[PDB]
Amino acid sequence: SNIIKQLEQEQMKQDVPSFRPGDTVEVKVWVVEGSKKRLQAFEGVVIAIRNRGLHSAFTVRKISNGEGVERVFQTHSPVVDSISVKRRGAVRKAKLYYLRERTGKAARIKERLN
RNA sequence: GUACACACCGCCCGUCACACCAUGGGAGUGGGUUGCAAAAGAAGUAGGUAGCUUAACCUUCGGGAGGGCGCUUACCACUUUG
Ligand SMILES: [K+]
Ligand SMILES: [K+]
Ligand SMILES: [K+]
Ligand SMILES: [K+]
Ligand SMILES: [Mg+2]
Ligand SMILES: [Mg+2]
Ligand SMILES: [Mg+2]
Ligand SMILES: [Mg+2]
Repeated sequence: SNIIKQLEQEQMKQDVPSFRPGDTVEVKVWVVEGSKKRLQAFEGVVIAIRNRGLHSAFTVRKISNGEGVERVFQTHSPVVDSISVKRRGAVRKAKLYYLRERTGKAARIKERLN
């Protein structure tokens, strides 16, 4: 497994911040429109994390312009320019799929004080 | 006696056929308004308060009081369902 380990290690990002399910994060991703390249933000609740080395991913949910949207980011992709935690959430579960059935007041997540 | 008056060779009724018009019913179906039973909860105001932060007052100079932010509850507009 050392050959593939070396291949994966040379590609991993070194500056991924720590975040947990239930946190609010802002993800800045590259967008190409013609010749221009710019950063677009996507901010929402982390509802799932897949810890898998170079194949790590995380899922962010938001309500956007009257519509719920989920994005599954590949953590080490160069498309993802940056990740930052905006608010720390207090949940028990690793996977918050129950939030898909909730809106407004029913979907609130308590802040994690630490 | 009369409903006749170009005066019984008068007057006149209804179905049927034709034309037009408005209207009742009608499998139902589309709008408007509205009742009831719920869902919902922006902003504001009021109550509470883990957490964060404080120009005037009081300090035994460490702080205290009080305030603010944030969070939370109540009321409620949009909106949704039957
Ligand atoms: K007479
Ligand atoms: K006739
Ligand atoms: K008719
Ligand atoms: K307050
Ligand atoms: Mg005759
Ligand atoms: Mg009719
Ligand atoms: Mg209510
Ligand atoms: Mg409110």
